[PDB]
Amino acid sequence: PESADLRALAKHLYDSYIKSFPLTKAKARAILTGKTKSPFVIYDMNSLMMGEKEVAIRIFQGCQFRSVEAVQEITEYAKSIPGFVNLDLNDQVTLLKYGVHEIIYTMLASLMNKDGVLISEGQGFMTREFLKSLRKPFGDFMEPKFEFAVKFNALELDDSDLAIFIAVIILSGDRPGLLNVKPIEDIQDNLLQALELQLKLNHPESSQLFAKLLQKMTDLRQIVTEHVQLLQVIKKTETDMSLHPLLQEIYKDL
Amino acid sequence: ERHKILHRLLQ
Ligand SMILES: CCCCc1nc(C)c(Cc2nc(C(C)(C)C)no2)c(=O)n1Cc1ccc(-c2ccccc2-c2noc(=O)[nH]2)cc1
Repeated sequence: PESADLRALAKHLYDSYIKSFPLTKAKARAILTGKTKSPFVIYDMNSLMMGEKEVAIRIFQGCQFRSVEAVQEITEYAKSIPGFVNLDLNDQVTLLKYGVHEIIYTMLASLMNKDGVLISEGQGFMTREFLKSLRKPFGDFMEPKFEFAVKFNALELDDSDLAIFIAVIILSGDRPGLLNVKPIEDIQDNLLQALELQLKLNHPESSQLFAKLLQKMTDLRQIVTEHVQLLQVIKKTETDMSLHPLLQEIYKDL
Repeated sequence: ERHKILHRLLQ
């Protein structure tokens, strides 16, 4: 291992992260803290109608479009991680299949404070209470994300940090179905090393930021798991629930 | 394989 390469990798990943995800933590936080006329607050059924077939199904059918596009962008990110393009195309699929939603919820955290979540690329703000007030099991989709986002946002990671942490999540050599995990671990071990260095310089006063961040990686796996389970309860009930084929492609056998 | 959209998104 060489510090120059590890730092080259950090900077490489950051520039590629900038060039791949139009929505960064820096833009989301600038909106959330008012330093950026202003997002439209959605806190009830009526101002949801003013914000612009049941309401709960409708609040979430629109999000699919951004999910699909996040799958597109995460994929253009994974193609920039040194070594990924040469892995067996089958492992490339599996790494995106399991990685994509862990990274989405990592990025969704930037959009969240304890009180709510930015919507429509920050043109709206939908309150947590309102999401909590929805019916069926619909009003339990977002509350686990808020509890995570509050704890995760407390790490004070920035877009430099996130680029590498997200790359580490993609290069997870323990997902079901990888063909040979050996080259995946060599990439990730090295990514983990850039992270440790990255966090040690960017945050010299957060003693064990590295350990606390590794433990959030497992939190992200449980969020996806519960989320996938809630989807199963809906598919048994809501006839009005359809899913984009890319998302349906990802959720099957997950 | 059976993820054909993702397969296509990669090349
Ligand atoms: C209305 C609340 C807004 C929260 C939200 N906003 C968006 C924009 C996305 C997608 C997405 N954000 C991003 C970035 C910007 C890069 C972070 N990139 O992408 C997102 O995920 N969430 C969480 C969420 C949870 C639950 C269901 C849901 C609820 C009930 C039934 C089905 C589903 C569902 N439909 O498809 C799924 O996977 N679950 C949908 C979505």
